[PDB]
Amino acid sequence: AVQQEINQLASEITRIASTTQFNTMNLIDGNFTSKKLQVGSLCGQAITIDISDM
Amino acid sequence: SATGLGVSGLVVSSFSAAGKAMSAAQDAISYVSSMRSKLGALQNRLEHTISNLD
Repeated sequence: AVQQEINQLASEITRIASTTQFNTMNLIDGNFTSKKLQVGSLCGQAITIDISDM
Repeated sequence: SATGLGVSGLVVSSFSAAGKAMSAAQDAISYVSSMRSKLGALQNRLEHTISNLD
């Protein structure tokens, strides 16, 4: 009876991981690596957004 | 022309090529600024030449 909830909740963690998106890209599946924001007026004034698999 | 200014085929489909497009569009602003500098200084000659010939 605990294992029922510990399996359903672990499925919910992976549902959060594959389901949460911005602009249709997955954020926290671990494929949001090396995604540069451009935070100034010139070629290559980046900030890098990196997220591990959740 | 867009060829003469190097803005023929600016590609913006990734951070790297979109920064290469920013570099070209800023260089083209610098090329059109220098061309309009020549036409500016040249019209300074002619307003002086008209003031002289008259």
